[PDB]
Amino acid sequence: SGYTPDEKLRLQQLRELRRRWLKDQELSPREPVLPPRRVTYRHSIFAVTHVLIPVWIIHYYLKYHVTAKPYTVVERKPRIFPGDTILETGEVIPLMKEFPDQH
Amino acid sequence: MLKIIIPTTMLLPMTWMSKHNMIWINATVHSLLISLISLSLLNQLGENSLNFSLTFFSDSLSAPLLVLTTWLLPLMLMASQSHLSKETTTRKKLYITMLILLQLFLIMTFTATELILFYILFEATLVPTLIIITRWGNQTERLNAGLYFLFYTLAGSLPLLVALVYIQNTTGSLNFLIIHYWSHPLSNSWSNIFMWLACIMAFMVKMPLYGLHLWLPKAHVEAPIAGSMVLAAVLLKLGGYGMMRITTILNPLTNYMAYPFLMLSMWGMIMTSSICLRQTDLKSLIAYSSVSHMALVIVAIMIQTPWSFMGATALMIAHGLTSSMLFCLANTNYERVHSRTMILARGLQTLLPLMATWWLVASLTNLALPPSINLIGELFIITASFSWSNITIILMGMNMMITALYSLYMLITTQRGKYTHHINNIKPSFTRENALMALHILPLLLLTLNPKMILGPLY
Amino acid sequence: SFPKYKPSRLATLPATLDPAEYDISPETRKAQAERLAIRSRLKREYLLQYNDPNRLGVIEDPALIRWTYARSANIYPNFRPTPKTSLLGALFGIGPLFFWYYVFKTDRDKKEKLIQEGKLDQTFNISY
Amino acid sequence: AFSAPAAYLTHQQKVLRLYKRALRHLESWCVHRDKYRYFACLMRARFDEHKNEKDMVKATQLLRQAEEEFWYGQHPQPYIFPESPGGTSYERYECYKVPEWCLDDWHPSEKAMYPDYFAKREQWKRLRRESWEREVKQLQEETPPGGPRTEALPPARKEGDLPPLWWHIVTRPRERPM
Amino acid sequence: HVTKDMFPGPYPKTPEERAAAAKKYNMRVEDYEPYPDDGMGYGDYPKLPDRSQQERDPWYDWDHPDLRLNWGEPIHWDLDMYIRNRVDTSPTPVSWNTMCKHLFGFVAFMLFMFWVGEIYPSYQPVGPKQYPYNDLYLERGGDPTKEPEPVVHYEI
Amino acid sequence: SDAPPLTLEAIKDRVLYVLKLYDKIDPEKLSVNSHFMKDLGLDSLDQVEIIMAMEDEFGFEIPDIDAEKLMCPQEIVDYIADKKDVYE
Amino acid sequence: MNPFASLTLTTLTILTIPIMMSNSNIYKTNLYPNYVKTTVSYAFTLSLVPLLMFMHTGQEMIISNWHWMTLQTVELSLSFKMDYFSVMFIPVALFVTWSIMEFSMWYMHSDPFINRFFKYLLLFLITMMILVTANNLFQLFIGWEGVGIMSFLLIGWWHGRTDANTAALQAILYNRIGDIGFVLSMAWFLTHSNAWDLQQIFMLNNECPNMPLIGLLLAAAGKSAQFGLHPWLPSAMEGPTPVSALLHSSTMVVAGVFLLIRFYPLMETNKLVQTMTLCLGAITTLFTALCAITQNDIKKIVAFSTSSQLGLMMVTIGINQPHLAFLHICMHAFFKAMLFMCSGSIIHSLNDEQDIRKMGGLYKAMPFTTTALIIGSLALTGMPYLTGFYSKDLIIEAVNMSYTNAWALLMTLIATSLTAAYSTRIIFFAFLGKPRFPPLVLINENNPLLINSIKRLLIGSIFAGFIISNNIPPMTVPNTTMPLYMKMTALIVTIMGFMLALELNNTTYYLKFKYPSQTYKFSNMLGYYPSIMHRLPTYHNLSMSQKSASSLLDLIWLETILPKTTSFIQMKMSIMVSNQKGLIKLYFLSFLITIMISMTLFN
Ligand SMILES: CCCCCCCC/C=C\CCCCCCCC(=O)O[C@H](COC(=O)CCCCCCC/C=C/CCCCCCCC)COP(=O)(O)OCCN
Ligand SMILES: CCCCCCCCCCCC(=O)SCCNC(=O)CCNC(=O)[C@H](O)C(C)(C)COP(=O)(O)O
Repeated sequence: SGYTPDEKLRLQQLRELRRRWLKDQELSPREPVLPPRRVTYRHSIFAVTHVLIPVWIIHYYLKYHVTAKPYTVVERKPRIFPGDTILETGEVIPLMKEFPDQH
Repeated sequence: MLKIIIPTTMLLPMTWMSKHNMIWINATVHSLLISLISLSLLNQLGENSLNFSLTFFSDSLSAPLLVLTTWLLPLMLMASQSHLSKETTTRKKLYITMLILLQLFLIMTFTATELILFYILFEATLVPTLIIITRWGNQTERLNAGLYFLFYTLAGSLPLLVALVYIQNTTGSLNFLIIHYWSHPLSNSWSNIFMWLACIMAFMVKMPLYGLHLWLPKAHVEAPIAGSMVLAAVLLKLGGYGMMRITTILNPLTNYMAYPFLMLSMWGMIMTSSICLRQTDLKSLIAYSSVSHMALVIVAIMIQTPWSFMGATALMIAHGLTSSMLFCLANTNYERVHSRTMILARGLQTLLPLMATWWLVASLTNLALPPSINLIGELFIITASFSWSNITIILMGMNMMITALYSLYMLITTQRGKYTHHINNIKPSFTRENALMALHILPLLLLTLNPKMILGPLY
Repeated sequence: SFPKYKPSRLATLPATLDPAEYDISPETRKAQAERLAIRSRLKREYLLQYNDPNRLGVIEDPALIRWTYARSANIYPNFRPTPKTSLLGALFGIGPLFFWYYVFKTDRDKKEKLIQEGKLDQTFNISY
Repeated sequence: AFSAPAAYLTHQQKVLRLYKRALRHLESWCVHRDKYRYFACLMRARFDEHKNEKDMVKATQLLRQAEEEFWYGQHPQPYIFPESPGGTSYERYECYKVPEWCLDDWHPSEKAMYPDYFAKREQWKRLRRESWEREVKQLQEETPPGGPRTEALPPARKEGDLPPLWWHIVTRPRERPM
Repeated sequence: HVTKDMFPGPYPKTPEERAAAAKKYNMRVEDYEPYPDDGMGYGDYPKLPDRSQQERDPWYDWDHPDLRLNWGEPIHWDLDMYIRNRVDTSPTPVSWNTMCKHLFGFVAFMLFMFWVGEIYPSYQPVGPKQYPYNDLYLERGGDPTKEPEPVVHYEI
Repeated sequence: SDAPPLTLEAIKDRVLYVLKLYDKIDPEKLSVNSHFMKDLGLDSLDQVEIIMAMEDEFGFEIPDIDAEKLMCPQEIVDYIADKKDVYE
Repeated sequence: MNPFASLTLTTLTILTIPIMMSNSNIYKTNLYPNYVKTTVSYAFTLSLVPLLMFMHTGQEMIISNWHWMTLQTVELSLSFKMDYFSVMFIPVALFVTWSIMEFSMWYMHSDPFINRFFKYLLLFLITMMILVTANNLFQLFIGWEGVGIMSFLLIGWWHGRTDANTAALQAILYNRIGDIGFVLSMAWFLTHSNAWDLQQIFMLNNECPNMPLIGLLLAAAGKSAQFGLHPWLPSAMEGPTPVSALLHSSTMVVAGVFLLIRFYPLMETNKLVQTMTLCLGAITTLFTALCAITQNDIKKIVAFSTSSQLGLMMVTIGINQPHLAFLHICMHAFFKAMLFMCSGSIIHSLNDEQDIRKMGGLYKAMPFTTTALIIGSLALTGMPYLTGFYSKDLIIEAVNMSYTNAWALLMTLIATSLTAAYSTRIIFFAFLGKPRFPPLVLINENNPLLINSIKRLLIGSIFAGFIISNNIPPMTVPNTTMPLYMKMTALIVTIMGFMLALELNNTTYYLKFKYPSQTYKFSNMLGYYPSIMHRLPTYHNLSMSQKSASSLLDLIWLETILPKTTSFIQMKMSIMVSNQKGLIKLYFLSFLITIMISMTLFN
């Protein structure tokens, strides 16, 4: 078994060439010659430019344009429980039938 | 309407008197200006129409097609700019003249107050495209493709002339307004059956109907890029426009004469889609996808309901844009590999990433992803067919499934995997090609925001 | 003795279980040698064309061209009308069409009969 | 992979491959190391019993029943190394492998970056240009007539000569380029 | 660069043209086998083994590593059917018939047992749930101008 | 990943380390250039088991055609270095 | 006015800002992942407020803000529904996504395209939010397709790998099979109810027929990977670990169950459809647990665990307990995401090694991962007073106390036992034995990103179940009284599975080698479902697509009928007409014949 002599020499030469090519693949310290030319604080500027502005725009749009038309923004009727009072009208819900309480 | 026709006619003396190295620049600039002018036609009324004169008029169905036809020409010029580099100036001027004549004929075809004028121009369009295919064609089969494309259409359209002259002799006019207003029912007679067949076959052969579609893959493979562009975007919609206009006089016969055709489409849109799964040519694959989409449009037109008509119009526009984009991509690959086979160039996303993005967007549009207008038309037609019969959905669903498959197939074979080693002439993508793709895709996503412009007169 | 493995079209027989590989004759060795010989000649010519710095194109593959031409344009000249092809074409091109026609005609006739009889409950059916 | 194949497979090579594959699948079955070692020495014990067999007919009749028995008990979910042709990362990095010739299409602004690398690249190009011209003649004078009989390449024999067909083996992209 | 004579042609009838076609396709005469001479236009093209592309040797240095093909070798008629992204015919540890029988039996038994459980259900030793105002007639559908038949619930 | 860039020295050290853990071969007799069949009197099954141990040690498996002609430790290290593309 | 609407829309609005900034300069630097993670955290902490408002009062709202178009009597407008389900699922999804992105900032550090990966994750999150908050069928379909296409893009992350591409195509295929039913439901609803808005569908359908609910069930089965269409979810593990952890374990997959929850008023009026849902869920959960029992890859095992959990949620849907199913969605999110994160940490620590045969004693080598996985497995298996307790225990209680299938009940009980069994399998084969990895030890967890991401979900999986269960208002009639044996049946089957699995895994130390049983083989190959169902149909389609579709019909007979027959006839007639020798003898003979014929025939 094993390599034939031609195989060993070919593999050796190919491997030396491969190592030389791979060594050429490295970068000199000056290799990336970048040409320069121009024309909490981060968290605060983020919370301002990424939260406050969108919520301002959305609130304006919903308050003055979306709600201008009927039925666009419609709300679930709040639950009414006995004994409650209503801000708009002022009447009070009469209590229940005093169920027999035990355990 | 003359404000669109006259500049298109003036495009010819401009092209012929231009400098030997400035034809493309002026042609593109003035084509874009004409498109901008034609953008005004989108302003439509819920009433009858914009009747400009006794000879031309516009509708909410003709307006999108006219705008697309006017927008197409700059894209065709940019596509043809590359492969005509080594051509004599006179022959380049001839090619641009053929494109301008084809656009002019389509523009006056889509208005066409009177049916005989519509037929005259709709048959006149056959000449410039035939010359384009048979003259500036790469392969030796361009002659056979031209013969097929010419003779299918001529055989279909010759009985239409007899039917139209017979209509004019009996009713007295072929003006579309008088035809709609004085419409009368068609009795169930053999004479009326052959009348219906003559009136319908001419347009159904150009859609193309399944079984009459043999000419399309040939005429798509052997044509140059501009020919494939124009024949995939607008020239297929001539049949749909014709059926939409002519069906007003075929009732109530169409209620039962449409059965043979519907099946041919309902099965056909499946069969051709399956054909797309096993294809070694990009152009053949896109041609068969076009056949499937136009079969679905045929079903929509034959159903004859409002939702069907709006869906068919939207699908026509979306299919035209997407098919032209896909053919532009295939031609860009061909101009690098010169092979036009699917399995040779592989792993192109590793080499051309922005072109890979364009491929992904084109495939997603062809895949009918929401909320694109492709899906709007597809869904409208599917719902209308469901109302026609609850079983149709099955076939429809299958087609949709298969559709996605082959689209992603076309995306995966060409762009993913390992690049072929022995192709090293893959130059970076030019700015011209990228601009072409952007000008293809941005109008689709813009029309997605205002669907009512492409939903036809029944909106 | 152990349960036998039955190969199928969609699950082929493993190369290690083939009795043919065990039946060794000098003819088989000659056949394998000439197979590897033609393979090596093709590989040599491909590599010679591939490693040449002068070439800046696509290596034309005659096998790929032959495959595509045979798939696309060599069907009809080699096509002969036979009872098998005629019967298969008639079936696969006419049967589905008439079958779907019958299905849809029956469905629509039933729906029309229900509409004429009035017992369909088409309330809220506004868009069609 | 690197080694050119032979026209056929010898009985010794086949039995070595059966031993390798059976040992791997047994390791897959016996998860723990000590149990694996125990059954592996048992496997070697049942494997070398027919080492000294002489005639070809019985030897060929053997290694066949063994293959069938292995097929019946092959552990349908074996352990596969991650980079193996069946592993979880067989072709993970094939998308980061990019040919060298694409660097011929870089804009001069990009070529301005990394000047030493590109100077070395032109040196490699000139070396390949000369070595190819030498290699064509070396290969045509070396090849037997009637076409090569095997896909094995001869090495270099002169002083400045390089191995034939070396460019696309030496300049492989990398195993893990990015 | 391709000439007219190396393109695929008609079905070979004499051994001379059979050997010529085998030489054209870069394969041995004894290994060459065209498709049968029926109406289908397979013609000259060779009937390669129906083996899939997945089970090809993964260690051979192919010219196309992804598709595992070599340059210049004859291409299967259905290559696009076996591209390792589609149907493959690699051998499986269990025979095809056994796998089909086992899955079909499992699914059929599952459906039968589900139907049987539908026939013989499971519940609790309780009576039907009682709702106050005539099984909630007013809040379920309505129709307040009909006065339905009252239903009273039994207190135990 | 965070995998250190192992070198030729490291690979040779690992190979000799695993070889020395093999009791069938003497630690003193083995060298970087020592053959298995002749310089150590091993069997073919011994070579395939040594290849097994190398595969298990380094986490990748060597194809059989390449492993069958890997007869000495130095060429084992060379094959591993070529496969993993290590510079020095 | 009413900050509910403003905040609920603001969360979705600010979730899209980095997508717009993807063309800016920050996308070309290494700070983009931190930017996206910070944006997600801010979105989560902002979305926490409407949930609090609902908890206080019970606020619900529909916002129909943009009017897209009007089609005769139908009106399509951009409408968001912000009911209990949306305002509860948004914070959980945002929390899970924040943890996943923080983990991915460590897991995917070496990937050259990491900014694209974060961009893709954010896009998937946006599409999922669109799906969840949708009020009409068109917007819901938009989200349905967006999550699917984003899953296709993320599974095939390594496009140089064939298996990733085929897995992504498989996922697309099964999701389109579900899309068939979704489109059928949309067509039915617009044809009959004349609207796609949910309110009109609810009003006009008091007794929903079978067809729309059949379509919805098909869509839910397709997207949730039920028994008929299961293999795509386990095969979807070709993608990166972070993607699998969030997209396939806790968020995108639950889309089908969420869709069935959205239409629960119509589901309760149909008795057949509920039976089909229950049966499909039972078969799904048992088949997936059986498969997971013998699997050897950790990711595949957890994928099958997720499929079993989805089947259990569908079972809950079948017995008419939608709110319980939603609660189980919320809990499964937490502990399944943590399990996937711990698994991915182990793979990254063992040099991209996924098999459990080559990983041994990690209990002491990496303690935080061990304790996190232990807590996640305890919560998954129904350990009381944990996150998974409040959902799974109530599922077991309700399925045991309802007029339902006996086979389905047995099936979910066996599924729970097998869940305990495969959790024990994971722990035993991953943490207890002796090490089995290559000598080069690279084990290290000392990275604050991974530690924080794991511990956040760990605190969640301890406390969030109790918090959510104690904060939401009651939604169903409770089961107050139980027989004692039926009350503890969940714990009983849990400990039975634990003990049996531990006993079976203890025998692997024995020096006995036996060939695998037939039942075991069936379980390993996933019931042979992936084999035949990925070989028999596809082939039988593709061959036809080449034989009948193109060659026989298009290339042979359709060419024979019209073109070739006409050409042959015309050529033959031309040959007959033109073939004259030029002799005037025959010419004048024919002249005489036609003269006599004209004289004798036309008069
Ligand atoms: C791809 C190739 C397709 C080519 C077109 C196929 C359709 C052919 C249409 C029929 C041909 C003749 C149309 C005649 C024009 C319509 C005029 C009309 O309908 O008037 C009728 C006349 O109708 C006719 O005369 C038609 C007779 C047909 C003669 C030609 C036969 C051509 C072949 C017919 C069968 C094929 C048609 C379908 C082919 C499908 C495509 C393959 C009434 O006339 P009167 O006599 O005054 O009324 C009687 C009461 N006093
Ligand atoms: C769970 C898996 C079950 C699988 C079990 C399979 C059954 C195992 C039992 C197989 C029995 C046999 O060997 S079948 C016996 C077949 N006949 C011979 O082996 C005769 C000559 N042997 C050789 O030549 C070898 O290579 C040898 C000399 C050993 C090496 O040589 P080197 O190294 O010097 O090269």
